[PDB]
Formats: sequence, structure tokens, C-alpha cells
Amino acid sequence: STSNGRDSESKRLGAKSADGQTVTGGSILYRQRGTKIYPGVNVGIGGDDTLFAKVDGVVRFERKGRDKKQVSVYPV
Amino acid sequence: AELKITLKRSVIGRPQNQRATVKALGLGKVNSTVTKPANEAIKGMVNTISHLVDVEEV
Amino acid sequence: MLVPKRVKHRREFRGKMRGEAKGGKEVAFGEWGLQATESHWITNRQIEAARIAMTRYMKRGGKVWIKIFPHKSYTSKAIGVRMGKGKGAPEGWVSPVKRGKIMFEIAGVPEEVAREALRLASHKLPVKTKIVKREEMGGES
RNA sequence: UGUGGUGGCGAUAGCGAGAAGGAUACACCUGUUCCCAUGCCGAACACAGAAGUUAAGCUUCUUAGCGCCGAUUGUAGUGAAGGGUUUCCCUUUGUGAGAGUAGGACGUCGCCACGC
RNA sequence: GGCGGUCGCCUCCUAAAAGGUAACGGAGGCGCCCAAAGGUUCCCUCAGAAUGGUUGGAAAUCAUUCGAAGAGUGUAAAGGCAGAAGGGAGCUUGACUGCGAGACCUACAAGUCGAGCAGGGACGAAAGUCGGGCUUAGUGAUCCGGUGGUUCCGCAUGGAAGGGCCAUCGCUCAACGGAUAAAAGCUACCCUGGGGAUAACAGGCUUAUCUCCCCCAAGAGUCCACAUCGACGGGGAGGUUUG
RNA sequence: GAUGGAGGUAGAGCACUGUUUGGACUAGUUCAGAUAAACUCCGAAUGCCAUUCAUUUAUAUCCGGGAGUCAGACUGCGAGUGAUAAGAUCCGUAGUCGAAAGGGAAACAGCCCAGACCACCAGCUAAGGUCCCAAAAUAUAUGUUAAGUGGAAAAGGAUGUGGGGUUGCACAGACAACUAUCGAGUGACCCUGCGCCGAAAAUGUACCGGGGCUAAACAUAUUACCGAAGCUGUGGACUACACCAUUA
Repeated sequence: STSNGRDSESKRLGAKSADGQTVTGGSILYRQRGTKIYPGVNVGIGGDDTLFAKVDGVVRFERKGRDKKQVSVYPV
Repeated sequence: AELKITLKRSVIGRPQNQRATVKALGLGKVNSTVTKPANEAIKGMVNTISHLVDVEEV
Repeated sequence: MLVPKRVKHRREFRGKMRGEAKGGKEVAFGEWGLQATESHWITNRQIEAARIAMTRYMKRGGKVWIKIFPHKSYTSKAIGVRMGKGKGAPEGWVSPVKRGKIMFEIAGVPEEVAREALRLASHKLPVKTKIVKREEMGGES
């Protein structure tokens, strides 16, 4: 006799490629709610905030001024 | 330079990375030995296994 | 009995004391302290019993500081009821105390009255205790 | 050099208090004819100007009251490896904070234009 | 076991700083809404407090000064947002058609993001942005039936009847991966197969409760805490009671 | 091992939201002190993702034939339900059992040590031990305990004993005792080692396994020995791979 007892399915959010890893065009980098991380050089934002590569290159997580983070992709 | 490494304890009852470290050095049974070069990687393996092992700088 | 007005949550977890006081380990407002040397839960009724005993002994008043507040609630089920359904109904309030915490303070009264009062307060409590004074800083009157 | 403009760097670049200045430039200031404007108002935005003034913005300089950047060594925690009752506590080995402090700090690097 | 509740989907805590993670564990929401509350171009900055002012009061509406956010964000909560995703004004229908390199999630079936190419457009001087809404709930396989299209087939031939392909409609099939188009009770009058995978006595473990023993001592006892009783509180033993 | 990174737990903090104690004040803001699972200005150890990297090591991936399993249990550690009860229940992480013989723990699935191809009347060790049952020290140096504590249990109580500190009063005479002298010391506090009381259950001593123990107990050091189907020695079987000259 309780009125709790329900939850929703987990969504598998987080980072999907690492710093210093080479990546092909279109590959997901980060799933989020809102911009915890921001898009940088050669990276796009999806409709529900996912971050993706536009170009093949290496992934680098950086610092955006004082309190924000960025992902960039740099081709060789 | 080199180190003689002798196995003095058993691997029953230990976790998996310690078993696999004893294997990566090439140590089979109790009192079997091995000789390796002195590196920063081999010293890390010896430091993970120190409670099971005797080491002599040779 | 002390009770918190307006809790945000009706039930909560209990653990995990793992003694060492985080906060007041020195006398702040009085001259004499009562410091717990074991870690345990301390309830509403134990505090009021100790306070009444401590004040009754000090004719001509003085002052007394209670430095321990019951923030966390209890729950419990009833006899004759099998395990299973959700948490019981809340019955009680407590504060966890860890070793080192000073719990009462007295002033305006010489040693022996203060020492007797702190002796009578400790027999009402489930912890071992010491009696401490303000020792030495840049200024202690 | 001085001033106008436009850029990098985590405010060590900021806030407040105080002083000074009009060479060109920047401003305030003066008007609504004409391009445009007010859910009322030429206040703003838009345009035509050049009487007046360094009072305000702007620039330079002093100031560590508020923010900001902060080590060192000590603790709290905790990888590995062991011991008592196992609620909890302890000993070796490695790692090590948050507070609290000694100190830093009243910016630094670059391009263009004009004047000296 | 029955009675009670629950059965799909979303957000938080549990959850041990990647992801994942139980319980008849602790808290809440959904089964839509908007022709603008969508696209795009310009412009704007909040909530309060203090001071004055006629009706007007604490608090309607005016003026100034402080004010990094203490507001708002269609709807729950978390994560985001003052280079706005918050708030005004003009023009509009991209709430487009054919698609799709590559990733994410995952037993399957499904679910999610996507640069870029082609056709034809909206807004803007341009650069450009636009395949609904700050993000994540607002949904239901297949079979069968209805409506519209079609350069497909059509049992000797020409038609027709009928079928296929494309677009869409008919679900509280809510026991929400959906048994059939269609479904409630009694057995003390009972039968077979299994299970100590599961309930009742006795045992075992545990000791909340119960019986007993204590510590402190306000008090009662005319005076006097302890002859006798012992408030508010605290600590144990036992294994006969209810669990 | 080195280098980079994503992320808010253990701390601990009060800037934000709840909960909260004292003081000054006034409108008629302030100074201090706490607290949290759904608080955060902060923030580890470890785990996780990578790398034309390094050193050792031998696996990993792809296609196909054949399965079995979908009741787990206890013990560290960290959480929920419970009463921070259960050999309880439900998750995470490591091991043993399951499917594991052998030594220790009296007897003992799951604890401590260790993984049995076979033969020996050979040797060295592990955990645990060395007075007799029962193999090996009636070992060595220095101390503590008198309670059979060792060999079950709390709040509280007490001139029991060991060690280290802080001091009041003492031969211009102390504390105690004696009326109305005496001729060395005497009180009061702190932390600490080991003991004492508190301590009552049902067939028969009846938790040292027994005898028995004043060390054959406890603390700190030191060296010998015993001890397993672990390792070594001598010989045999079977398999693989390198050697070797065909002969395997």
C-alpha cells in the first residue's frame, strides 16, 4: 500500500568520443540537456543539444573563457 | 639493469589484475623465477605485486 | 520537546555517523562546556530532561545554551505487521552527535554549581562526556 | 610621443574613493526644411549643423576599503597491504583537499589613422 | 493465498564523481496545447526596495535612485538561457518535396541525431538563417475495413469483377510486444499429479515487545532523597508472553 | 608506465534553497554558532574513454557445427527496506563454495594457507604451532597480572596495583594523635598499562577440546626447530612446441 513506484528509462547521456581520438565526419561527441558544453571549431548542435563533428579530425575538449567548455575538431 | 623476480605466494584468493600481472611477467608456479630489464613499467608491475614477490637488483 | 517547523520531506535515510564532529568543538558563549566522547543519537526527550535538571540546580539563574538541535525524523511500523509495504509513519525527532561535540554551555555561576549541574545533566544522556572550560586564545576575558 | 578606431588574452583586466585635461580627434550642445521616427512626446532613433563648454561621458594619473589570482606545511578523505569488537576503531605504504594563511595585483600583447 | 493497490510513457533521489543497476523503496507529471505560442529581420531588458504624488488604501497607474538575475521561459522536475532560448513590432507558411556520408542506443522489432546534394521558395541591403515550439512525456506491430491517386496486373481475346503499389483514416486492443469477432461464480461432496520451491503446532535465529535487575535523583516521607516509595531520563540479563 | 580528457561521490562549506541557537539593533540590518538524501562558492583517492607512445606477455575479431544455464549460498567492503534486529530481504563490488581433494580453525560447504598425472621408509617451507594426550624451545633479555583474568557482557562504583606530569603545606617544625608532647614528610589534582564488583535457567562439570597451568598468561624484541597431495630430489606415463640427421 504505497503510491510511489515508477521511473523513466535511462537515456545514456555523456561523452561519446574522447580527447585526442580521430573521428570521421558526422560522429556524435556529446549528448546533453541544454548546453553544458558548447560547440567549437567544426562542430554542430542538434535539435536536442547533441554535438557532432562536421569534418574528420582530432577531438579536443577546451575551456571557453572563465566558466565554460568547448569541443573542437581539427583536421590533420 | 636487471631484476630477478621470484614468486613466493599463491594467486588463489587474489583479484584479477594481480593474476594477470603475474602472468604478464611470465611467472607460473610458486618459486619459479624470471629476469627482466629495469624500466619504469616493470617497476610498476613489481609494485602492484610486491606483497607476493621477492626482488633482487641483478 | 523541540520540533522543526515545516519540514520539506516527511521521511529520510538514517546513517552513517562515523564519528568526528564537524562543528562546534569549542566553547563559544559560556564559561563551561559538556563535551561528548562517544557518538550516538540524541532525542527530544533526552535534551529536555537534561535541560530541566541543569536549570533546577542553579537558583539565581545564570544562563544556559543548548547547542544541539533535532533536525532528522524517525519512522517505525507496528507490532503484528509483516515486512513489505512502504516506510512506517514518523514517530520522533533526533540529532546525530559525533565525538568531540560540545552540547551545553553555562555561565554566571562559580565552578561548583556549574560542575554539579553538568554532572546531573550527563546521567540523563546515552553518551560519555567531559567537562571543559574556555582555555586560551587572544582574548578570553 | 599623444589621441581616435578596431582586436587577442580566465576581472592579476573589475568596483568605489581622489586628482587633472581640450592641440587635432571624441563628446555634450543647437535645430527640424528635406530621408526616417514616437503604440503620447525630434526623449530615442534620422537628418541639417558648429553659437557655446570641459560640468557629465572619454583619457591619464594616485589609492589595496570590496571583489578577483593565490603558494608552502599541517590536518579530513581515500589505492594497495594487515589487525581488534566488527555499530565502529587502529597500524604500515602511496596519494591529498576544503578552510585558514605568506604573497600577487589599480592590466598585458598587436594592427590602422592623424597630429608632435 | 485472498482483500487492498499496481500493469505503457516522462523527470528527480536511491546509484558508490563514465555508462548501466533491485525492492508492495522516497517524491511528482502524461494520454495535449498553439495559425501564433511557428520562420525570419529590426529593436528592447527583469523581480523587488526606498523617496515623493488627489481620489487610492500596505498593495492598480506616474518620476528618480540602488538592483547579475532574488524574474520569465504554454504545461512536472532536472539541466540550460541576460552576446538571450526572456519581451515588443513588420513581412510571411520551411509545421517544404526527393533524400542522405557518418554516428548513438540495442537480443529482435523499434527509438535518436545528422553535415551535404537536387527541385522550388520566406525573410533580409547583404552575410545568411529556415525540413515546427529552450531541451527531454502527449502514444499502439500485424490481420481486416474505408476514402483519394496510379504509364501495374487482369485465367481464350476485348472489357469488367477483383487485386497490387503510393498517400491517409478506423484502438482506455490502458493486462498499453496487443489469446478470440465474442466469456462470470460455488464445492464441507469432491478427484489426480507435484512442492518443505509455500502457509499452521514443535525446533532454529532475532529480542521491538514481555518478565526481572539496575544508574541518576526532583520529590513524598511533620524535620530528614535513600525505614519505605522514586517523576523526567539512562544501562543490562532471560528466552516462559505478543511478534 | 607516461600524456591528455569527460564527470560532482568521500570530505568540508554556507554563495543559493530548506531546517535552526544566541546577541545588538529598529520600521514601526548587523555580530557571531550550527545542519542536509532529493542544498553547493568548492572538490580528492580510485575507477572509465583515448594515443602511428613504451616495456613484458598471448591473445582478440569474423564465418560455420553442437550445447548447457535463466531456484544460487556465505564472507570483506558501501547503500536502501527493517528497530543502522535476523543464518532477514533487495541491489553494487571482490573472493571461496557450487564443480575442489590436501594443512589449520576440537568436530565445521562458503573463514586462513594452498590447486591432487603416478611411485619413494628422501629434503625445504606456508597458515598454524613447540609441558602430556600429540610432531617440534619446560628457548633468551626486560617488565606486568593474583583475577584461573587469560578461557562470553553495559551504564555506573571503588584508599587494587605499574608509569609519566602539575602543585598546596613542611627542621623560623609539618598531617594524625592525645591536654586545656612528637622528630619525616603530608594533602589535592591530571593522562595512562593491567586487573575488581555490577554477573540468575532449566538431563551432568558444561565456551580453556581434555589433563593440567602462577606461567604452559599478557607486552616488547631475538633466534632455532616442527609442520601440506605447496616447492625440490630420483624414476616412470601421456600431450604440445622448439631442437635434431632420414630415422621423429
